[PDB]
This record gives sequence, structure tokens and C-alpha cells, in this order.
Amino acid sequence: LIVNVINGPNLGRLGRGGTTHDELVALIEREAAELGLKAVVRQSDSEAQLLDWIHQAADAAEPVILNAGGLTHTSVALRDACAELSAPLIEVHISNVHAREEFRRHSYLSPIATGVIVGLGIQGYLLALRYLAEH
Amino acid sequence: LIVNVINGPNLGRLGRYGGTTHDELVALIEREAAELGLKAVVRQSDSEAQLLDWIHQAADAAEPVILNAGGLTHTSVALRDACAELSAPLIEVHISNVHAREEFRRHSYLSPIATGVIVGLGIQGYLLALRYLAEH
Amino acid sequence: LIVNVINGPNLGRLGRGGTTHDELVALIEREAAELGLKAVVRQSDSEAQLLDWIHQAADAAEPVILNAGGLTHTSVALRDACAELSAPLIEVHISNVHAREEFRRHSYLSPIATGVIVGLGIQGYLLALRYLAEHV
Amino acid sequence: LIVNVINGPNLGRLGRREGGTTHDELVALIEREAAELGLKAVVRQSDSEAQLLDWIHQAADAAEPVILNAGGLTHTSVALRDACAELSAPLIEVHISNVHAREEFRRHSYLSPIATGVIVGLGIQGYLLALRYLAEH
Amino acid sequence: LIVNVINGPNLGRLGRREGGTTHDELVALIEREAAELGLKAVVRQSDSEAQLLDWIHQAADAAEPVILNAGGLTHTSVALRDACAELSAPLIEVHISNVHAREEFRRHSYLSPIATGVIVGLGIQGYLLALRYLAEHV
Amino acid sequence: LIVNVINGPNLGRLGRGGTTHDELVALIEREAAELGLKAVVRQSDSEAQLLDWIHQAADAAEPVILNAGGLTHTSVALRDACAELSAPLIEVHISNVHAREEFRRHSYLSPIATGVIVGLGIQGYLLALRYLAEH
Amino acid sequence: ELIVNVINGPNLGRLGRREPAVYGGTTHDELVALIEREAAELGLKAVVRQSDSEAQLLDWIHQAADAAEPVILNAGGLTHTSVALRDACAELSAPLIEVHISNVHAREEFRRHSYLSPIATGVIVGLGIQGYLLALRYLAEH
Amino acid sequence: LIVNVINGPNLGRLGRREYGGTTHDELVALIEREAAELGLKAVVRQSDSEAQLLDWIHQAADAAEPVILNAGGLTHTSVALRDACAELSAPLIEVHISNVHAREEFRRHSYLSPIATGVIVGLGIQGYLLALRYLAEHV
Amino acid sequence: LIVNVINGPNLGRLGRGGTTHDELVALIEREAAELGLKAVVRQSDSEAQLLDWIHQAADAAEPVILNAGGLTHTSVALRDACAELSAPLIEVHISNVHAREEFRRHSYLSPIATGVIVGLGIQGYLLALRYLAEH
Amino acid sequence: LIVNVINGPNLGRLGRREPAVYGGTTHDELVALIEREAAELGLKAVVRQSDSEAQLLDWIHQAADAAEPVILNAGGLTHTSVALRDACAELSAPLIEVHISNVHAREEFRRHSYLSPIATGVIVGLGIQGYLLALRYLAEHV
Amino acid sequence: LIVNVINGPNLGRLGRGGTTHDELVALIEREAAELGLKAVVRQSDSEAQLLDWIHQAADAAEPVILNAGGLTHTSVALRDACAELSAPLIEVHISNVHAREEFRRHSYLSPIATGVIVGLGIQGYLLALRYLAEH
Amino acid sequence: ELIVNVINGPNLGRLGRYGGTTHDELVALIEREAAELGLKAVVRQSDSEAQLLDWIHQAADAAEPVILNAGGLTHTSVALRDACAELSAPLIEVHISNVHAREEFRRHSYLSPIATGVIVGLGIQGYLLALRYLAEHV
Ligand SMILES: O=C(O)C1=CC(=O)[C@@H](O)[C@H](O)C1
Ligand SMILES: O=C(O)C1=CC(=O)[C@@H](O)[C@H](O)C1
Ligand SMILES: [Cl-]
Ligand SMILES: [Cl-]
Ligand SMILES: [Cl-]
Ligand SMILES: [Cl-]
Ligand SMILES: [Cl-]
Ligand SMILES: [Cl-]
Ligand SMILES: [Cl-]
Ligand SMILES: [Cl-]
Ligand SMILES: [Cl-]
Ligand SMILES: [Cl-]
Ligand SMILES: [Cl-]
Ligand SMILES: [Cl-]
Repeated sequence: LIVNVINGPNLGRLGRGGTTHDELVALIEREAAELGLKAVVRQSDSEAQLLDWIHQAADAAEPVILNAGGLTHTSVALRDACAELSAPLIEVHISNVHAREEFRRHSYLSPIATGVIVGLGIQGYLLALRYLAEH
Repeated sequence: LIVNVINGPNLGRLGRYGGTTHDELVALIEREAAELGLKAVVRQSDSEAQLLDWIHQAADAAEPVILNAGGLTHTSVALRDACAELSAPLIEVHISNVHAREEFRRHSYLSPIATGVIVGLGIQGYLLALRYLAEH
Repeated sequence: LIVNVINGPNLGRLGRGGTTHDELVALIEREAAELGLKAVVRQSDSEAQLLDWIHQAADAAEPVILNAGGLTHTSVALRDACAELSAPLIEVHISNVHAREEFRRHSYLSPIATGVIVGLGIQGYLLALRYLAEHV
Repeated sequence: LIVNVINGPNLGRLGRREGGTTHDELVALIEREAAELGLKAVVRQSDSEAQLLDWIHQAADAAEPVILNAGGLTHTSVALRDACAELSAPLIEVHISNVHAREEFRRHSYLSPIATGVIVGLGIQGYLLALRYLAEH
Repeated sequence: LIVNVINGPNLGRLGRREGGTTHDELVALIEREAAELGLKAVVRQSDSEAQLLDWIHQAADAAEPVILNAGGLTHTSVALRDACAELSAPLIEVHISNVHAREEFRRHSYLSPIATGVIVGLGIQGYLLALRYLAEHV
Repeated sequence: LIVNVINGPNLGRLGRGGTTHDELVALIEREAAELGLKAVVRQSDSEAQLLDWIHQAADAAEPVILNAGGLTHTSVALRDACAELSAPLIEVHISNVHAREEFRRHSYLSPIATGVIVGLGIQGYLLALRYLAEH
Repeated sequence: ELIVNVINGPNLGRLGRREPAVYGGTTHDELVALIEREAAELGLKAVVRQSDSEAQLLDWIHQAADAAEPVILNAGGLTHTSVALRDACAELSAPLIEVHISNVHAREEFRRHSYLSPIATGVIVGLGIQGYLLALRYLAEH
Repeated sequence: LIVNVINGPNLGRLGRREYGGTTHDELVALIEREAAELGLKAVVRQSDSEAQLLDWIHQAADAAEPVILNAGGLTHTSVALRDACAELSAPLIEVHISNVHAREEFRRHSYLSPIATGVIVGLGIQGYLLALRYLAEHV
Repeated sequence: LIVNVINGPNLGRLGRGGTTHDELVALIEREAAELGLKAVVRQSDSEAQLLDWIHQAADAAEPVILNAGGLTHTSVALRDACAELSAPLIEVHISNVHAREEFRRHSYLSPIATGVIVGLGIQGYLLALRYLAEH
Repeated sequence: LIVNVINGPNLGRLGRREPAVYGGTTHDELVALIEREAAELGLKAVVRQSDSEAQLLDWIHQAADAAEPVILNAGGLTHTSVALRDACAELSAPLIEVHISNVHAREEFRRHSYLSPIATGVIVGLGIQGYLLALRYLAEHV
Repeated sequence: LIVNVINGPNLGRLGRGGTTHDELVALIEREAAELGLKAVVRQSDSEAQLLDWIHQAADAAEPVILNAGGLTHTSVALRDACAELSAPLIEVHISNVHAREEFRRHSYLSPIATGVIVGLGIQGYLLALRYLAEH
Repeated sequence: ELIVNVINGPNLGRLGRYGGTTHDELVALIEREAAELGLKAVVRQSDSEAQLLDWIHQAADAAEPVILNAGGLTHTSVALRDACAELSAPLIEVHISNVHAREEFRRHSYLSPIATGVIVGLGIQGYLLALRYLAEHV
């Protein structure tokens, strides 16, 4: 059981909460070890690169945890790539997106995702991992 | 550590999709809480006033709240205002993916004042919310 | 067959053209009897009470003639409960909601109802009964 | 006492789709019910908007009630609303299917605000229930 | 000089629904006013959209001025607007009642953007003032 | 007898069609004389001055022909003043206000005016005068 | 000799500790004390009641309608949401005054609409708990 | 193999204002010659009457024949026409001569598009012939 | 001590309830005397004049009772001027603005005002005076 | 004549991606079909696909410099990209927009295009044939 | 080479950053002299007065730098007068008008202006002068 | 020296093929103008959103000012707005044409609310005036 953890634009800028992307990678590694699954963490500011990673996960029938960053609210292309996924897709936001600007309260990904976790910080990733471990 | 799980209108009607009843949900939440070293108090009411009362009590006791308000999520400013008193973390839960249904379900009065929102992860949404609170 | 006639908020205030709810209850009961039906007519200003009456009608698989009053335009919770009904559900308004304020022109119940009767006075209940006598 | 039943565009096409009742059979159902109630029913169908307006003009002059199913014209025609505004005798709008359980544009009616009452989603029986109201009022 | 006065749905029913000037009286008064101004008015009424479309085609084909009261079709008919867009001679839109002191859906018109001008709420005299404009126009 | 023709902002700028405001006043007065009416034509860019003129017409119970210019689409204050008028009120626009921007297609004046003339040029005033002579 | 009903909706029993920067530090019991004193000063009798239940509020409005007694209403969250409450208040023959403690227009946009305002005699917003007292003074004058 | 080509309001007035020199009489002939070349037969008709258009569509539904439809202004306004067209089981292709999206916003909504097989817009009168070719390639 | 009562466009036309603006000035001055305050009541149809008065109140740190009339729904200039006020600002409307047309249900002044009194007739002013006497 | 057929994001996934919506024909097969139709029409067709907005912009730029007509299916970018529209506005030779699925029978957000207003023509919902029909249009006025 | 700087409602209130209107007029005239231009800076809280100043600039064919204050978002009349201008028109806002309330993000003046400078403080005026010097 | 980043988004490499000045001519033009003000301008262009995000990140880490013309991404990219939100040094948004005299969708900007200021419609000089603002704000 391999879970794909895909981070979109600006997410490599974490810390620089105060948890850096390197620290998040480490946290996911340990949680994956506890849950008895493999987790691959990827980050790109490139929409095309994210599309390719979804495509691979579609063909490999592997679960995806996706934090699309700003592309969440804007990209039909990313939504359409995600629609190919037969394994579960969990949308993740670190901050509570409904406490911010109104334009952030709409998502192209949410309707086609299995579930969404919002505002639970970095823990949102680990909780999504646990959902997939027990499903 | 005491955690309140509060279920709103129609949630007592669980599995009467899907299969899991409210009693079975209560038992799962209590079992997971015990493993995490927490105590969970699970309540359900179709009455807005009763929900408001439980929120007020949680505000006075500064206890965390896992809230599934059902249909009141999209309609009740009064429930939002009650939840605004809470000093301890508030997590909003929905069993179904609220964004894969009607457009009126894609707005929540509770979300902006909640700490976090878990949607569409089924009944396990409650248990993941419990684990978050045990880790904070 | 048992037919449930459920009236929402402010409907116990009928009269003060001048038919009271007590007169309405009796008129519905007599009309249903002539059609070979039993009419159970109940009114409440409490949403929680209305939800409970819907739950029972869902479990007993009984037809519901519903006039939710103001809750027609506001309650997602009542819609979700009515969504459970397997037997026909008929929405009734005494006045013509389309000839009044614009907010009365939306109903949360209509999309999940079997049918809707509007503006035909108290006889709207009687015509709803006659539909149920035929179907199905 | 005579009551006018007026059907708009596409309503002559009743049967092929879905209930499974034809317009001829609907005419027979309404007439049988009207006589029983002590009323006379004139049931007419046209795809032409100009023909519906003329039938409504005559109904207004004769001060006769109108049971109207305008079809798609319910949502689009201001002229039809203006004609129905002349009616001094009661007007009951009828839809066969539940108009609110379909597309959103069907959920608005130009006729509803000026009608006495509206019956929606009760199938063919909606016409008969409309007649019974008129026998009372 | 011919001026086309075209009345749409429900306007044959003038003298009811709202004061009590019939359409025949409207035809008679427009023709009297047209004669005084040195014009010939062709006044016609129909509840049929196709007929109104045809009359407008004729007025475009003959390059003749149009005074148009479309009734309910004012707020609804794109077809009528497209037909009117073909007109090279002036077009005046007329409403007898004040359309802005009524329902909000009446405050939009498909014809107004493509007309020369619009007269609203001046009663039956709106037609007569539209004729007078066309006596100097162009 | 007495008819007030009130012009709002930028209407003194006519010419630089081609007809200037001085010539318009002359046209209106000549047309009013032929109909057996006296026309008082006044122009101001000041909202306060327009309200004052409308207040006087309300007190004197005299008909008003009003071209409020830009204030047509923006001024509730002007609308409220015109509401006091008992004698008829004719709203006039020189250009076809519906063949331009969408914000010009709303008028605060229209719902409370007896009638509206639009797009009939300078002659809009004259036809408005002719309506009042018959009423 | 003249009765004025003061009706408080959801969450108003929580006055004192609930969002103090928005509603103040005065307790509901102290509010009851302040209103009753001011009413007697004006020659009126004030009956002050609070409920989190919509049904209970509807009932109090009905009774006020039958008795033809004035109502001072702070519906709380139900201001922006309840058509049922609006419909009940429409029965009132005696004046209805809508009261908000906080300035409802200086906050979220959804608070800037009220189902109650169009059918009330008048509305007092953002003048604190004194809004109640000023509403009493209007009724004593009318 | 009969294909119905139905033109709505104002389409009888083709080539009177101007782009656009081909008349409706000549368009009818172009469609028929192209249809014959593709081994099909086109029945091209035009009416300003909605009732007449509805009648032609009813017949097409009962005969189970494909429809190529340019409804003119009724595209954006007629629910009745939509409802009649929904009865069609054979392919329905919406056609517009000009680019409907390069004009007024209200022309960017079609009641017909959702219930049609496909839509051809802005390719001139050749839109008709390309719609014919779609049908010929799916015989 | 010094409370400013400022009335906008058309409010000099009160009476033409039958309470005149002269009577309103008298009532306010009477009520201010009972509460131990001095009330300076002023009316103008000119937006510019009202802005000037707001500026003066801002510089003097004096409370304002404001009925802007039609400018309530239309004037951002007046909103920005009133934003300068450090002393309390009470918005007043004589009629119930929410029982009328929909455009009246929006106020540019409400969000920056201390409070709003609507639909309590002429007494709204006197109740607003009483609030200020308590602060 | 040289015609450019450009496919946007996810269009390289044809055959596998939601087949009940887009069909079972792969992108490689689409390339072969277009080349077969082009040869019959006496044209030369260059078919290219990219998931990258930048690469698509570059192909549009080149087509503008060479004044070659473009058949474009932008995929998801259709409803989102102003940048693509601004590139396409630079084309002097015709631009035909193609959608495989009937975009108006689906979600409402798909019923708007940034590309449609600046395009010459638009073909929607005729499947893979849409591309071939666009080819013939360009051939008949080349 | 004459440039007209026209300041609208509330702009005389600058200071009470901390740059006053007098200081602004001083800074504009310094920059005008260095660029070989003549700057006429004028302020009014009166809409009618602003309309008059742009009428003069229209007649003289002189460029305008306009900061209309709250009238930016509300005045069609001001837009209509500015439409007459043959010479360039630059719209200026001192603050970032897009970082505030939503109603401020719409301008009636922007569409008819040559250019718009926003959020660059007092220097927005001086940078507008420098544009007009090269045009 | 005092470094100023000038970042151009999609389609801006295509300048001069409505206008006349090419992008290369613009780069050289900005550089010389910056030097005269005692600044050093680094002018960069990309049609790739990922590349613009990269350049914005580096500007945030170095705390250097940014003059940004994001092209079509102005109206569409939340990602770019979020990256620009990290900037502590001033940010100036630039549009060559008057974005308010064109289509309605161009009148909304995701970047404007988070920018220090916005210069629109002043042609190629908009870049130069932006540099001059930064010269006074060091
Ligand atoms: O006392 C008040 O002003 C309020 C109380 C409430 O509970 C809120 O729902 C209302 O929007 C404001
Ligand atoms: O080929 C098509 O019609 C489509 C392809 C896509 O990738 C979708 O984003 C688009 O909405 C429809
Ligand atoms: Cl969506
Ligand atoms: Cl919210
Ligand atoms: Cl709904
Ligand atoms: Cl309506
Ligand atoms: Cl239009
Ligand atoms: Cl209005
Ligand atoms: Cl309301
Ligand atoms: Cl549709
Ligand atoms: Cl506001
Ligand atoms: Cl567009
Ligand atoms: Cl604008
Ligand atoms: Cl924004």
C-alpha cells in the first residue's frame, strides 16, 4: 500500500505554522511507519508536474493526499486529472480556508474528492494517512 | 480530558447508505477515546435549543467540541454564535462529502469560526477529530 | 390507510377566511373518512417536534401532507427528514406564496416532495387527501 | 357553469415519454369529472401562443374560470401573464410533473403570481383537483 | 411618407385590463394625426410573433419608419430584436403605461438598445408624439 | 400654464448633436408659446440647486420636465424631491440610454415620473411639452 | 398599568461573558433589573423574558398579539434566519421595536439583513443595552 | 436516410443586410447537394412561427429522423422548443452562422445546447454542411 | 456638552407627520436643555456643506446625530468624512427604511456609525440625544 | 496549407480518461486520424499535446508568427486561462475551438470559455469528429 | 504646458501619511518646475465645482490629474464631464483602493481615463506629472 | 547595489509584434533608467507560472522590491497572489494598457489587494515610474 502525498504551489515554502516542508516529510515518514504503509511526498509549483503525478497514481491505482495550494480554487485541469483516480483522494488544507477570503471558500477539487480536511494544520496530512490505512 | 461530540438534527436516524446506527457510532467514539486516553461525551438532538445548551456548557467548561450540526450547518446563525463562545478547539464534521451534493450544502455558518472541518471521510471523521484533539 | 397531516409554526394561529385550526382538524378528519382514509392531524411551532413526526411517518411508510409554514423557506433539517419518506409527500400552502415576498418563492421541500399545492385556501388539504385516496 | 382547460405547447404530445395518458384520454377524464361536479369543461390544446392568448381573451370576456397548463411558456411568456391578468374568474396553474425537482429555470413561473392557485407534481389528477376547487368556489 | 405603427400581444384588447380607449379608436386617432403631419400611418395589431416578425421584415424591405409597442414580447423576444436590427429607418419603442413603476422584470427590454428612442408612460399619446418626431426625421 | 424645464450636470455643455443650451432654451420657449404655455428653463451642475428648483415646483404645483444627466442613475435625494411633485413629471434623455453602458439603464427617476422620453434628441423636450399641453 | 414585553432570543441569556468586546459585560439578570426600573420610572410595566427556543419565542409573541401589548424584540441569530418568527410578529397590532446591542452593520455581511425589520415599527442598533431603555421611552411616548 | 434541417426566425432574411451574400433559397440548395453527395437526403425548411417549428420537430421525433437546428433567437428564449427537441432520439445538432460568443452576453446561453448531440457556431453556412458530415460519418 | 444634529437633503421639507423642521429644531433644543446639553441643529441640501460640518465636528471632537437622507445610500464621500469622527456618531432615519424599497436597505453610514435608529419618527433624534447624555 | 492542432491538459490521457464522456479513442489514434483526413483534404497537419500552459502558449506564438490556422482544444484551461486567450488573440489566421464532450450537458462552470469570443468558430460535443470537421472548414477557405 | 491637478471631497483633510494638502500642493509645484511644466492644483468638496474645473480643462485642452475621493465610486456626472477631455487624464488614489472595502474596487473614472495610479502615496501625483511631461 | 526585480508574465515576451517596443528593448530601457536612479534592475520574463513563482520566492528571501506585470495571471492566479503575499519589500503591479477600458474580467485582480500600489494604462513608462517610486522608498 503506497500513498501519494502531493503538495502544490508555494507549499515548499512552509516555515520559511512554523513546520518546514522537510519537517513535514519527516513527520509523514514516521506516521507511515506506524501505520504500516509507504508514503511518497512530492512538491511542485508546476501545474503540469502535478498533473503527471496524478496520472501515474491513476494508472497505479494508488491513493492520493492532495494539497493543491492556490490551484484548488482555480484549476479545472487539476480537477480533471483527479477524476481519473479510482483509489480515494483526500483534499488537504493546512489553514482554515473558510476563515479567510471568500474566493478561498470554493474548490474545484472538493466535489470529486473522497473527503476534505481543513484547518487541522500539518496534522491534516497524518489524519488523512490514517483514514487510508484503515480503508 | 473530556471531549464533547454533539450531533444535530436527523443524526439519530443513522442507518435506518448507510449501515452504522447512532448507538454503534457512540460505541466507536467511546472505544477510540479510551485508546487515546480521552473521555468522550456523545449527544444527539433534533432540537436547536438543546444543542445551544450543550455548546454553552462546553464553553463554561472549556471543553473541546466535535460538532455535526446536520442541516443547521447551513441555516443557523444562532448555533454559530453559541460556538463563538468556545475557547477550546471546535471541529466541524460531516459524514458525506458536502461538496458533491446540492450547492446550498457548500456553505457553512460554522466553518469560519471552527478550528477545522472534516468532510466526506464517513464515520471515521469523528475518530480522526478525536486524534487531533488528543495531539493538541 | 393512515394519512399524516402536519402543520408547522404559526398554523395553530389560523383565524385571527376565519377558519381556526380546530375547525381545520375536524374538516380534514371528516373529508378523509368519506374517502376511506384516516387523517392524523397535528400542529407544532417546534421544529424538533415536526422532525419527530416525520421520522415516525418514514418508519411507518405513511403519506404526509405537510404545511411547514415559515420553515418551508429556511429549514434544511426538515428537508432532510422529509427526504427519508418512501410514501408520497404533498406540500401545502394556504395562501399563494408566489404573489407575496420573493423569499417565499423558494421552498426546500418542493424538490423532494411528490407534489405541491399553493393558493387554494384550506381546500388544498382536502385536494391533497383526494390525491392520496387515488394513488397508487 | 363552464370551466376552461387550456394546454400549451407540447401538451398534445402526452403519452410518448414519462405518465402514459394521451391528450384525448385527458379530455375524456376531465369531461367525465366535470359533469359529475355539475360543471362543463372545454378542453383545448395549442402549440401556438397566439391561440392561447385568444382563448384567454374569450374566457375573460365570458368571466369563466381557467385551468391553465402553459407548458414551457410558463417560464418565458410575459404576454401570456398579461392576458391572464385580465381574468376576473379564478385561474389555476397546473403542472403534471414536479417542476421543482428538475432544472432550476423551471422553478420560476410568470403565471404563478397572478394565478389564484398552483398545482404541481400531482400528475393528470392535478386537473381534476383544480376542477373540484372551482365547484366549491 | 409611410410610418408603420405595429402593436403586439394583448394590445387589441385595449379598452380593458387597465383608460378605456379601444384599438379601433387608436387606429382612427393615429391616422388623423398622421394626415395632419403629412404622413400615412399603417396601423396593425397581432398576438402572433411570426406576424410581427413579418411586418418588421416588410418595414426593413421597404426602409420605412417603425413605431413599435411589442407588449409582453418587449422583455422576452430576441427574435423580434434581431428582426428590428435589420431596420435602416428610425424605430421608436412605445409603452402606454410607465413600465418602471411596475414589476422589476418589465424594466428590461431587448428592443430598447436597438431602437432610435423609447417613449414610456405618456399613455396613448406616446404614439402621436412618436409620429411627430418622425415628421422631422431621419 | 407654467412648465419647468430642469437640466442637470453637464447639460450646459451641449454643442461643444451641435445645438447649444442657449439655443435649446430658445427652442423650448418658442414651442411653449405656440402651445399656450410658459416655459421656465434652468440648468445647474449643483444637486442642491436642482432640489431647490424641484421644491419650488412642488409648492407651486407646476409640471416638471427633468433631464438630470448623470444624477438620474445615482441620486436618491433627487428622487425623493421629485416624489413631492403633484403635477406631472417627464424624465428626458437626449441619447438612447439603453444603447450605451448598463449602469445607464437604471434610473431612480423613472419609477416616480409620469413618463420617460429617451433617444429622441433635443426634440424630446418639445414632445414632453406637447404632452403637458394636453394634460 | 400598561404592559410592555421584552423578548430576548438565542444566546442572550449568555450576556456578560459572551463576546464582551461586542455585547458588553452586563449580565442578563442585571439587564432585567435595569429595564424593570426604567419602565416603572416611565409608568410602564416591563415583562422581560429570554429563550433559546424558537417555539417558546413564537408562543410569547402570540400571547402579546392576543393581549395587544407592545413588544421589544432582540431575536439574536433568528433575526437573520427565521421567517416563522417574522410571521408571528406580523400579527402584532401594538408597536414592535427591534433591538440589537452590537452594531449589526459593522460586522459580517449576513448580519446586515433582517427578516424582522420590514414588519417592525422601528429598529435600534449598536447603542448597547441602553437600546432597550430607549425603546421603552418611545413606547411611553406613543 | 432523411435529415431534417430546420431554420427558425429571421433566417429567411439571409443575405439582405450584407458578411453574408448567400440567400436562404441558395442555402437550401447547397445543403441538398451536399446531402446527396454524402448519400443522404435533406429536408430544409424555415419558419418564423414557433408553433410551426414545434410541429416539424414533433414529426422528426415520431419518424426518428436527425435534426440540424438553427433556431435563431428562440435558441436563448424558448423552453417549449427545448422540450420538443428533447423528444428527439436521433442526433440533434445546434447550428449558428455567426460566432455567438463574440456578441452580446445573453447570446452565450442556449436552452438547446444541453439536450443536443453537439453544437456548431461561427463557421458560417458551412456549419450546416459539417453537421451533415458528422451524420454521414456516423451512418 | 455640545451635540451636533445634522440633517441632509429634503429634510427641510418636513411637514410638507406635520412636524416642521423649525419645530424639530425647537424639540431637539428643548430635549438637550433637559439633559444638560447644547444642540446645534443644521440642515442642508448640499453634500459639500454637510462634509464641511462633519469636518468641523471631527476637529472639535463633538458627537454627531446624522440624518443624511438620500445620501445615506449613495455617498461614499460622506462615509469617509464621518470616518474621521472620534466622538460617537448616531445615524437616524424617521421612516422605517426597511419597510420601503430595497435600495433604502443599504447604508454607507451604518458600518462606521456608533449606532442606528430607524423608524421611530421624530423621537429618534431625542432618543439619540439621550444616548449621548449617558456617555 | 499548414494547420496546427493543439491539445491542452489531460488530452494526452484520451482512451483511458472518463471513456463514457470522451470516448475510447486514444490520442495516438487521434493523431493518425487527423493526418489521414489532412492528406485527403490536401493539407499538412501538425498535432501536438501538452499539459503545460507555457508550452501551449509557445505553440500559439509560433502559429501567430507563421500565420498558420489553429484548431485548439485547451481542455480545462478553456474555462480558466486569460493568458491563453491573450496568446490566441494574436493569431491572424483562423482559430477553431473544439470540445469532444458536450460541455453544456455537464457542469455549469464548463459552459463558459475565455477562448470562444476570440475564436473564429466553436465545435462542441461531436466527439473526435469535431477535429476532422474543423480541418475541412480550414481546407475549404485555405 | 499646463497640468490641472484636481482633488475631490475630503482631500483637503490630508494629515489630520502625515502629509497635508498644502505640503502636497508644494511638492507638485516643485516637480512641475523641474519638469518644465505649470501645475494648477485645486481642491473642493463640491461635485459641481469639480465638474466646472474639468469643463475649463476640456475647453483649454489641458491634461488632468484627478483624485475624486469618494466620487470615484459614485459619480456618473463626473465621468460624463471627464469624457469631454481631449487631453490625457490620469486617475490617482493615495491609498491602495483594492486593499480596502469592495465598493472601492469599482471606479466610474477608470474606463475613460488614460491611466490609473493607486497606492503609491503622495508620489502618485508626481509620477502622473512625469508621464504628462513625456506626452 | 540596490536591486530591483522586474518580472514579466505570460505573453509579455511578445511585445511589439498594437505597441512598438519589443521586450528586449524594454529590458535595456528599464536597466538604463534604473542605473540613472542609482538602482540595479534585474528584468525577467516567463510564460511559465512555476518560474514566476520561483522568482517571487527568491525576491521574498532577499527582501528585494518587485515590479510585476503578470499578464493574464493577474486575473486568474491565486498561487501567484500567495507567493506575492510573502514579499516584505514593496510590490508594484503594472499593466501597459488601461485594463479598465477593456473587458470586465480584466477589472478584477488577485494581485492588487496585496500589492503596495498599482500602475495601469500608462504604457511602457509604467515600469519606469514604478522604479522612481522605489528610488524614493528605500
Ligand atoms: O445583541 C445583538 O446585537 C446581537 C445578538 C445576536 O445574538 C446576533 O445573532 C445578532 O446578529 C446581534
Ligand atoms: O474535450 C472536451 O470537450 C473537454 C476536455 C477537457 O479536458 C475538459 O476540461 C473540458 O471541460 C471538456
Ligand atoms: Cl465545483
Ligand atoms: Cl459565513
Ligand atoms: Cl432547493
Ligand atoms: Cl414574476
Ligand atoms: Cl439587452
Ligand atoms: Cl428604482
Ligand atoms: Cl425581508
Ligand atoms: Cl440550460
Ligand atoms: Cl457598506
Ligand atoms: Cl469571455
Ligand atoms: Cl464603469
Ligand atoms: Cl481579490
